[PDB]
Amino acid sequence: KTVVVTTILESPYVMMKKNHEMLEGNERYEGYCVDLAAEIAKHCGFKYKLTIVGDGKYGARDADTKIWNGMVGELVYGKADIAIAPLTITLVREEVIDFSKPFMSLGISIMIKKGTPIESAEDLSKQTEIAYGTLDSGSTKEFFRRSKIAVFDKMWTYMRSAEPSVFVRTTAEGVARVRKSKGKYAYLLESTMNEYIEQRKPCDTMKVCGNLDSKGYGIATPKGSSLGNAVNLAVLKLNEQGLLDKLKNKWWYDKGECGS
Amino acid sequence: NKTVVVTTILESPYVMMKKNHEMLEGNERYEGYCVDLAAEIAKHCGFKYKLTIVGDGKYGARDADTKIWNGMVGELVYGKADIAIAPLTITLVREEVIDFSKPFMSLGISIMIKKGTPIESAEDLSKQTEIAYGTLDSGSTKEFFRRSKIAVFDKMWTYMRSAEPSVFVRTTAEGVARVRKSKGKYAYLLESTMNEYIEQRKPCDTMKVCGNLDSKGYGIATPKGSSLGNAVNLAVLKLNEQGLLDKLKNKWWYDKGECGS
Ligand SMILES: O=c1[nH]c2cc(C(F)(F)F)c(N3CCOCC3)cc2n(CP(=O)(O)O)c1=O
Ligand SMILES: O=c1[nH]c2cc(C(F)(F)F)c(N3CCOCC3)cc2n(CP(=O)(O)O)c1=O
Repeated sequence: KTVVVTTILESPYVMMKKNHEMLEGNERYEGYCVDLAAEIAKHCGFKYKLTIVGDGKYGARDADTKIWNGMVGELVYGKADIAIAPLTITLVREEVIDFSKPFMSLGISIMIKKGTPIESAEDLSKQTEIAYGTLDSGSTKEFFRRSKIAVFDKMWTYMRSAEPSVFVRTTAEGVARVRKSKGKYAYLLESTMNEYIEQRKPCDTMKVCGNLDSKGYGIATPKGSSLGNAVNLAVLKLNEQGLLDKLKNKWWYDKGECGS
Repeated sequence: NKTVVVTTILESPYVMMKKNHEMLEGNERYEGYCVDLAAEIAKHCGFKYKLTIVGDGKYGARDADTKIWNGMVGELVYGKADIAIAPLTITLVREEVIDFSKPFMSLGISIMIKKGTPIESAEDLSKQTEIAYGTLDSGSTKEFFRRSKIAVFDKMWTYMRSAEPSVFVRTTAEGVARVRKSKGKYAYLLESTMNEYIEQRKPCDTMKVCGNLDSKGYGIATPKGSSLGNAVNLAVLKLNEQGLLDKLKNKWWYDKGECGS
């Protein structure tokens, strides 16, 4: 009767403790979602084992083989009982697994060098002295390609033809580009990482407050699982108890390195 | 079993009477964000529906004396409605008795200031007293501060609970009026969605401070075991992913706003 939790290494959601080599079981891991799992299990009454998903992916269906990979696949195919991770609640995923209400709300956001006079996607869209881009693949790029909102379609039209390319191979390449470009590159990215990067040395980037869309991370369970319902009630309870915000403060801001 | 009874609530700009409503019948008497949302949900789920305004004008809570649900939640629980399509907050006590979709709008407690004022953050307010600040004298925003064990909010609560003259107001309109008339010495704490709305209202003298203090959601609600719950949830996700919910926010807040940029 031990519940198999699948999760994914993504700081500060799930991290290896520095001393993980000298620990066993669930004690090897720490982070926002490690704490969330313990609170969920307490409030629902279950024992559990943490596992890192074998392929390191969140979960998508291969168009050509119909096969889910990532944590979604592990749920669909019987390898784990629950996923506790910053796993985006999406239609195609909700067609095959069950999601709790979100424990975190987030969206696409703008990163600038600390000190840059920009304040919105609208600002970016109607000028050209500041370049801006996204990851060369994934949901943020797809959001701009797929979108029918003029401001963002304008940004996409600028991005898809910019020379030299305004796209980067990794989030880290993106952040570095903001840092070296003396205010002439802005990076578009998931908002929790923007905030996380804003709070650590070298303390030279800012998240622009307003987000460009609204998305959530939720706890995932296979369709018809007896757990989905209680787990969902737990997520709502923890939010209202302030626990979800406490953990965000714990893992993002309490050891912040930049004062503000 | 071939007309779906939608319960909702008169709350601007979610549901409103059209100017000429008396010359109209049925669902055409109404307009607004949730009226449009109801039309999209129905089209995507393939049902016909009738808008009805909740008899008691309430969202949903248990009576202190009888423990019986009032508001739209009650109309779902006790069989009077098939679906609630309204800015109904997703909460633990409500989700125990009815089902919610994933949120179609995300929001939180926010700060309102007079347009032109050196304040932003909850943290700033907690560190000073020149600028008084308060909430509605009842409801979820007040309960958030009273309940919070987070230091900055507990500081703000300890300030508000004893501040004299009272920083609490009897109505949303009284709070707004107090911001407008206090020359920057009064900030109001209220739901982010209404703050944004008030910002788009004449005489255009209030501003929403950007970052929120907590995170909630509004969802579509159905009675437990409804056949609709699953389809409605996927319809909500599709509408978010297609950009449709954001277009509706823009329509009823900024297009029909009185202050634009
Ligand atoms: O479920 C999903 N959850 C995700 C959660 C996050 C994070 F922010 F780390 F919490 C991220 N980060 C985006 C920025 O660089 C670091 C990784 C990607 C996610 N992806 C793939 P995407 O949606 O293509 O980005 C998913 O699929
Ligand atoms: O489900 C709920 N949805 C709510 C939606 C709204 C609005 F923003 F108008 F859409 C408001 N407004 C708060 C600001 O002044 C006007 C009314 C209250 C709501 N309440 C009561 P609360 O949570 O105690 O505030 C609920 O219970």
